[PDB]
Parts: sequence; C-alpha cells; structure tokens
Amino acid sequence: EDPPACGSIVPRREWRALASECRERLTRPVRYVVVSHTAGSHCDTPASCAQQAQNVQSYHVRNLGWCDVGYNFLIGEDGLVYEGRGWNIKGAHAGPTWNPISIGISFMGNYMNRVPPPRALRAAQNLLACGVALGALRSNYEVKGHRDVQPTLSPGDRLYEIIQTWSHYRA
Amino acid sequence: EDPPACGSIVPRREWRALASECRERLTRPVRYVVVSHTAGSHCDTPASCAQQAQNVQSYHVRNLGWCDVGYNFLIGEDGLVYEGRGWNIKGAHAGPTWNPISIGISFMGNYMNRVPPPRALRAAQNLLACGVALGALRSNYEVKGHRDVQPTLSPGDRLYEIIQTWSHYRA
Repeated sequence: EDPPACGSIVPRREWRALASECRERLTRPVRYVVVSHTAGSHCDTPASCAQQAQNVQSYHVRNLGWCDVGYNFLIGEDGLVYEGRGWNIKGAHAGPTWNPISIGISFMGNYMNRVPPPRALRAAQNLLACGVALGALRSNYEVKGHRDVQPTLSPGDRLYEIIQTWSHYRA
Repeated sequence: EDPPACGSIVPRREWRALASECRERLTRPVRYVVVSHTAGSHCDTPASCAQQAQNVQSYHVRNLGWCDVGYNFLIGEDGLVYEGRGWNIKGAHAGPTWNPISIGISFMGNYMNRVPPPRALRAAQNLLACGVALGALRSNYEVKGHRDVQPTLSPGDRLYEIIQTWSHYRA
C-alpha cells in the first residue's frame, strides 16, 4: 500500500501475492547474487507482469508446496522489479549450496533465443546497488549465472552473455 | 572517475528523443523541485509512454520553440522515469522566477480526476533521492506543486492532493 524504498519495486500486494510462510533468513551482508530466468511466459507490461509474477508464485506454492515464490526478486520486461522473498528470507532458486549464501533474481521469460530489454537490465543493476545501500548486499558482491552454480540452461544463452559483461560478474 | 550512478531512468536515446539545444545550466545542488502534469494523454506501457514523451518533447520544441522538452524528467503510468533536460540543465516548466532554481517533474497525463498509480508515485519519489545521492538536489530539498508557484491547475487536484502528503513538500 505504502512503499518508499529504492528500485521502484512493485510490492507483494500490488501484484496480488499470496503471503509467504518462509522463516529461514539470510546472514547478511550477502556476497552472491544469482541471475536466472523463469523459463516462463514473457511479459512486456506491468499488468501482464504482475499476473506473471502471480503465476510463478502460484506454481511454486500450490504445486511445488513451497512457502512462497522461490526468487528473492523478479524482473519484468515492463522494466519494473517484483518483490518476492526480498532481502532477508532465504530463497529457493540455486539449490542447497547457493540458496543460503546468495540472493536470486529472475528475469520473467525464457532468454535462450531472446534478449531482455535495457530497462529490465537497468532495473536489475539498480536493484543490486539498492541492496548494497541497504547493506543487504556486500559492497564487493559477486554475480553468477544460474548455470554457473547448477546444471541448468537458466538464465538463457542470450541473457547469460549479457551478464558476463557486468563489472560485478564472476564465473 | 566518479563512482556508479543512481536510479533507473529511460535515457533520451531510448524514447527516441530529438537532441537538446539547451545550454543554460542549473547551480548544484538545487534547492527546489516542482511537480506538474502534462494535462495530456496517459500511457501505461513502456511502448506508449516512450511515444508520449516524444509527443510532449515535440509540442514543446516544434510548437513552443523551446530548446528541448520543458521538464527535467517525466513520469509514465508505466512506472518509468523518462529523461528530459536531466539534472544539470535549467528547464521550461515553472516560469522565470522558478525555472533557474528548481527541478521540474511532470507526470504524463491529466491528474484532475484520475489518480496516478503507486508505481508512478514510487518512481518520482525514488528519482528525488537519486538527485540527493548524486548531489544534484540538496538533502534538505523541497517539493512544490506547480499550482504553488504559478496560476495553474497543474499538477491536477488529485495529484496535487497526493504530493502534499510527501515529506519534502512545503506549501
């Protein structure tokens, strides 16, 4: 209802989220940031992307039995960031090694043969700064591709080549 | 050499902006911020908003013969900031008293009957703290309504009513 934080981040409630049940929390400041893709439906507007946020959560919650959507945060091709578990709650995105020691951000869509727009890329890099600001992220935080931590195609071939160029990226 | 940026803003190049002919600079840091509306057509998509910025810039340049779009920054219902004159360049939005000592933020639309969606309000508010971060605005900056410093409905009653509630607003 009332958000005055960085990253013009769409709040759980603005995208009609179901409430988290998650309790495990991250020991801050976190060092690792894991970039993924939903491998789900792409969305270019905030109407579409809020619905799409709902869809990802619903599947993780109703279907996979999870306490909440698995991603710390979700990025839409509308250029907005979507709050999931947020800065404090341990995510479920990178398996047991990398879930507790990292934050996971997920681009909404499959980027194997697509590239995401600059706005979405910005929204992401902005998100990371905002996290270091709030001391959620270590100043010298490191960025990993989902596929650098787990055997997956996530975050997609095209998106993966983008993030290799980032100053904070480590393979 | 200066370290990394703040905020997420749709650059001029990206919303297909004509080049600026403006040379007059503002004196950093800037004490004031004036909030207007376009009293124009609104847009809830990155795609339609990028067009509306064009249309506003266009009218300002082509019909009014201004050096650029008047406002330093524009806000889309899409939840994105759209770059105008930016931080360092005096603008054309609040007349000669106010134009030399203020940043002018317009919301793309007409907020007389409609309200702006929270993603808009979030963007604007975040932008302002970026200004502070960067040292473009003063830490003790001050937000003003357009109607507060000229005889205008702008930024519109609904929006006016809202911006009054902000922490930095001084009638």
